[PDB]
Amino acid sequence: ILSRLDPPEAEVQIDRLITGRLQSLQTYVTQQLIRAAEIRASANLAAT
Amino acid sequence: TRFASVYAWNRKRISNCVADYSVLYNSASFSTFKCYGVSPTKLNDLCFT
Repeated sequence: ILSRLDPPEAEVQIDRLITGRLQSLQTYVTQQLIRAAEIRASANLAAT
Repeated sequence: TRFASVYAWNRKRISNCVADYSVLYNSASFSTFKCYGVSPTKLNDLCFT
């Protein structure tokens, strides 16, 4: 895409791609946080 | 000298050669240079099938 198109349309193409990838990253981060919390609870029970 | 008509337009197939697109701003000035999927200004660096 970089080697092919002009700036004015390459802009909108890369904005679309960036938006999608950022959405995916945010979802993954949220899932990891929830799993970490559950693991913390299990660890406290084991320590007790 | 002779082109084709509306209904019986000719099909031409070209390969195994080099298409010097650099000599393009040298003819009867193209009123239409509408190019989709492609940015035509000095980007003749791709190999088509």
